Amino acid sequence: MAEIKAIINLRLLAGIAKPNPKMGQSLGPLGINMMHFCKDFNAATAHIRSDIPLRVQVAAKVDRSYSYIIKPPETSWLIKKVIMKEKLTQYAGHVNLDYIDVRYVYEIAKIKKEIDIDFKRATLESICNCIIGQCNSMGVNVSIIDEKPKPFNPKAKV
Amino acid sequence: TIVGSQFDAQTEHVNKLALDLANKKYRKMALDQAVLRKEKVVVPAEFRTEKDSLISLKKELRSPVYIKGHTGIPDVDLIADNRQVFSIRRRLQFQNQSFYFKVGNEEFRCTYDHIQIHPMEKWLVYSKYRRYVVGKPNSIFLPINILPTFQNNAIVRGSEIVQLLDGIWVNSYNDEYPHSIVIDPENLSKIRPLRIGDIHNFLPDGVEIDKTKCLSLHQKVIKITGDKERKLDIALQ
Amino acid sequence: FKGFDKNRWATSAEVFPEKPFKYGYDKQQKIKTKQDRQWYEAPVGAMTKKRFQTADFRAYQTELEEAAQKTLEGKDEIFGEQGAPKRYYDRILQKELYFHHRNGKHFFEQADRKISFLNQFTPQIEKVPELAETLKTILKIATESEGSPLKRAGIDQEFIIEDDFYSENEECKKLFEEIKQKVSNMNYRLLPDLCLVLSFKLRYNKDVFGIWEKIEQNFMQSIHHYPVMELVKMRYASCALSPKSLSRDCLKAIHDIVFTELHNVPSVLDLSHLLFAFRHINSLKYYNLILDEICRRPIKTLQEAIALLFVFSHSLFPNYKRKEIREKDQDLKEKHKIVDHLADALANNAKQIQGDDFVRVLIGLNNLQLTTFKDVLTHIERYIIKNIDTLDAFQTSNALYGFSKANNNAGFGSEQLYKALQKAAEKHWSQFSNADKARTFYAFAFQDLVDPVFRKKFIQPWLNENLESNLSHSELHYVAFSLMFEQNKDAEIWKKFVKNICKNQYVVPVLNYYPIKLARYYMQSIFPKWNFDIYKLACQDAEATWDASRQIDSIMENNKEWKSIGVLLQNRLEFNSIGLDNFENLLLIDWAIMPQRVAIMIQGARQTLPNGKPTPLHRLKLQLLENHKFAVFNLIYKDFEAISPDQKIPYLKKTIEELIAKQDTYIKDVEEPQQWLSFMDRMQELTYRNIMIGEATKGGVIDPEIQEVQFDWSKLQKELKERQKQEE
Amino acid sequence: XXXXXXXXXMKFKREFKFLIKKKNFKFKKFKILLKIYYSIKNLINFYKIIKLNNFK
Repeated sequence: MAEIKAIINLRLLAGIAKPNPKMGQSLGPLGINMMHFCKDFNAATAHIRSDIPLRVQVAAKVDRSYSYIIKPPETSWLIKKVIMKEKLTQYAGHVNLDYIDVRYVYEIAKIKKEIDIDFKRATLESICNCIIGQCNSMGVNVSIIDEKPKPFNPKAKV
Repeated sequence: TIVGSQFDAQTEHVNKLALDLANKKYRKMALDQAVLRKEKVVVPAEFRTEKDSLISLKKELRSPVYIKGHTGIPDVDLIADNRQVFSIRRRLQFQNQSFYFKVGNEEFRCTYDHIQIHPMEKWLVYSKYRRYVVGKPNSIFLPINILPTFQNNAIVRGSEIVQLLDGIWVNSYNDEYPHSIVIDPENLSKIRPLRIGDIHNFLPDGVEIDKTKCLSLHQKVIKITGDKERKLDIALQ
Repeated sequence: FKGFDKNRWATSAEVFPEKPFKYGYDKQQKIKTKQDRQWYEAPVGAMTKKRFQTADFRAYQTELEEAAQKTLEGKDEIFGEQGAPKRYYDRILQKELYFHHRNGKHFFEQADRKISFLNQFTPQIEKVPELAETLKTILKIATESEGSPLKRAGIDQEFIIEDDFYSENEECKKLFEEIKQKVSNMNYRLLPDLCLVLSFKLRYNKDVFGIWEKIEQNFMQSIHHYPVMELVKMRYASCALSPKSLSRDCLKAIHDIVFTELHNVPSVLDLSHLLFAFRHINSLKYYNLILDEICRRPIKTLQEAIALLFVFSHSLFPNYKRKEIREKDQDLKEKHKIVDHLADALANNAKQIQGDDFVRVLIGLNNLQLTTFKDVLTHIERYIIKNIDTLDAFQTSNALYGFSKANNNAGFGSEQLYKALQKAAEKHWSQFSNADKARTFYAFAFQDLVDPVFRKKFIQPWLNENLESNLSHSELHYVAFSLMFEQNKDAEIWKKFVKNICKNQYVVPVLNYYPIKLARYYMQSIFPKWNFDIYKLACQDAEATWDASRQIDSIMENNKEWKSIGVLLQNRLEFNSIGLDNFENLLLIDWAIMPQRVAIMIQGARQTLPNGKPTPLHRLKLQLLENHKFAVFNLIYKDFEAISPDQKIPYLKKTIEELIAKQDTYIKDVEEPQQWLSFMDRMQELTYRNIMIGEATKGGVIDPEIQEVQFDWSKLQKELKERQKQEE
Repeated sequence: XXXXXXXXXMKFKREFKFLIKKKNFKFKKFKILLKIYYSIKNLINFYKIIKLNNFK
């Protein structure tokens, strides 16, 4: 019934949601129809490119009912696109080599705010300061760059 | 935080009081590490006798006291309550502050030197002090405390100040003596560190160094490293 | 920049950079060891010399090898630009921050009158006939001696006589020992009348010679033989000054007896003596016993009521001794038990009033922070003008100082008074003290009534002589108030006002700090060239605890002009209102809106005049806001009332919407882009400091890599053509 | 290089990044915190009041 049995984080491509057996390990024992599920996902994400991986949450319930919720893509993946690298530092703080400029941070924060339910109360300084601390853990810095990057499609586990 | 973000945006300007205040304390302390506060402290007490043995006092929760004197002065040994003794520690200023003892009409200056506690039982055994007299040399401990400076260029980036000594032993010949020492290391560098004679040159006239305690004026306190990247680039290459 | 000019090597005399301030341990003291002290020089590294010489050599090549080519191919505007002080920096007692300086007034001759209605405390040497021949010989030695020793006792707190004077003058040492042989065997009745002569007339509060110790034994043996009030005389005789000369047990005895025998003290004056002596009690529980008694004994005369206000004024129970948790404003409830018990008598017969009993009411009320007692003042308005000519030098200042701050630092009077009191001041001008003179110069600027004739003859030279020095620290402020109220701008006078504060050995008190910080932003707006750094060290301690928001809980109660328009701002219409917002811990704006830097300040009966103009405060404040680009809607509370009720709400809207836009544009137009400019220059001053100098010099030539960055100069162009010229 | 109508020329390319390479390690001055943490506990109360004075 309406009581929440469990919560799961996932990662999905927008329009290529499909009953992959590598997601039935989580949603199998809960009796949820992967086919009927993925239908309602791809329906909403038709206004989004299909290459992109998003994430979603599922409040699986006691009667094996469900209520899916969509969130922006992984914040780390978005920066690997701009940074054009796939793998980041083992260490952090000691090994600082990567560089973005602010003028894209101001643009990728809007991604989080336009979609994510948690930041509806929040301002942009708030969101921008959240990733900088996430950047400290990764080997990333925020430095002015006049140039633009060129496209890259860093991996995702899906 | 304690107020919603939507209200804080209206009152973001208010937080100047936060930062304008921290200017005041941390600057005040940073310049007042050196100076003794001008405030008299007094400790009523009683004389020693051969009757009052230790364990007799220690059920009464009193304490012995011991003073070592200086040139030509006799030693003095007294009795006092424990809670006086810990309260004397509980000041900032305990390492050097001048504390008096009123037995009767008499007063005896002193300093803190140390205390012994019975470690397995953990009660106060005695409280030991050192006499102070104005016109004669007197041992004191001047701790060193280093300020931060964003005015030098090597100190700011990838370098590390190294305080090899915490304090200095000296001899003072006058009433008011400085609590501690404060240093501004801008002119220092990897090439020259600070040495004790750079301090000996800059003190009041009533102070001198206790050479019996230190090794040599060419000894050095504050040392500065090189850069880290210049190591790190060489470390990898 | 600076760092390139840095010395490659520093001597031992140059490691410690110079400072604005000496410490208190660089003082000249008795014993000294610089003479035998030797000088130490920090060694140079043996290998560094091999680096110092080479760079000296390669530099020496390029000098000649380029000069050879030439033959082939060819301020402190305070103290002037030189001379400036160095303020001693010390740790400080609380006392300096809560001390009314006693210089600049013949205090004791002035202060003994105001109590003189208390007969029992009046010291009398001849009351002690056996020792009067001795005691008076001592006082000759006091004044006749060099210096002004007795005159420095209460005045120069830095000076003591119980150790410097009495313990060294061997004539006096004989005389005090003649006493001790007598003290033990006197009657118990003569003791307290002797103690008064010691404490006040001789200033012997200590027990140096061991005199009080004998007085205690001769006192404590016969405590029960005393009446009630003859014990109270001991309390005031000892505890009224700095050392409580007696012991604890001898005072606990007095303290325990009296509050049992309150049922027998006959008179209300006998309570007056009592309360004025027992004012330094830390226990709250027994002040109530006193005031609970006074609420029982009705008063049927007029000298009695005066004898309670003047005493209850000084003898309040401070709020710091009270507990941290307590009934709300319970200090006030202690007052009005009296003031409701007095209001009849002081109001029924105030015409019956005379010059000695005249002064103590103005003081009693000003010290009590009320606004109700006007009726006595009106009966006083009529009093002075009649006797205007027959007044004393003493009764003039206290009037001019009393009416200035009558109803909670709002004055009370008429132009008939002060115009008359000029002459009364011009009579006794040579007899006033520097404190009294400044306090006149306050009251006129407080109302904008200074004659241009009157500032020239007497104030102008007096200030020229004594503003730089020979003026106590507390009297600068009544001057600091007035001049800004006079709107003066003569720089040569403001110099002395600052030079004193910088030279003065004493720190600034919080009691008197509010002008010193106003006058700061006064001069800064006019003159940006000064450096007030020394003028901040003297103000260092006060500013730490300083907060303007403390005034909020009072103004929220006693200002209806504030709330009623406040109701309109919040309930009806819509803006990001804040309320009382402290302007850099100096003012609190009545109403404001942000981030637009908007102000709605208000005139009122506090801040208007009979002419309807603003008080000279309310124009002072509205300068400083405008100086710091902080928009203003000076509201006049009368004119807002006159508006028809439906049009009162939009009328504010029509103004505020416009004042916003003037600032909304100004932020776009000037500040917002201009912060990037300072930001991007701030960013350089860091990168300048991150430099490896040896790497960056790399010879005598400096070749810095240069980063290009998009920057929109389209808005601002004065700085483009200012930088592009000097830079090339 | 020159200050054009659309450019903010600077100096020392390397050291903009170096400032931006800085990351303040939590642990290099732990002693100095304990002078400071045990003093700042009271400022939090000082902002309960201020940020809530409006609500009064």
